[PDB]
Amino acid sequence: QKLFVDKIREYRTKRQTSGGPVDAGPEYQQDLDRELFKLKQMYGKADMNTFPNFTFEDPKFEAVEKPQS
Amino acid sequence: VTTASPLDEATLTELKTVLKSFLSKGQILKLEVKVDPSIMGGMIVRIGEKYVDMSAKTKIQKLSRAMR
Repeated sequence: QKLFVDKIREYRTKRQTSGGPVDAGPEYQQDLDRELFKLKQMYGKADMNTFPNFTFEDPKFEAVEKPQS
Repeated sequence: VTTASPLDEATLTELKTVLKSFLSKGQILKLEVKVDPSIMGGMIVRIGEKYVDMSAKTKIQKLSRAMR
């Protein structure tokens, strides 16, 4: 369990990292940006803080001349 | 037994005695100590045909945390 305790210590040290998910990873920023761009492209254009408002109209059937008794 | 460079002779005779206790069937077993730098702080013991494993594979079992 002592090896497991050492693993727990390493996990705790990673937890206390002030930079959080930095890990000294130069490609972490690039990978995160690529993932975000892919997610945005898949979901399409959107706004982080906005509401959906729209209006529409429907024209009924136009009158057609028809004479009869 | 294949963990690393051999430890003190006291640990060697302790593991020999515990292996004898494992056998404990009116018989005497032979011993073959190996060295493996790849294997981490743990050791792997094959007492006959059993082959317990507490070695670098313990760090491999960390994939459970990696998985979920």
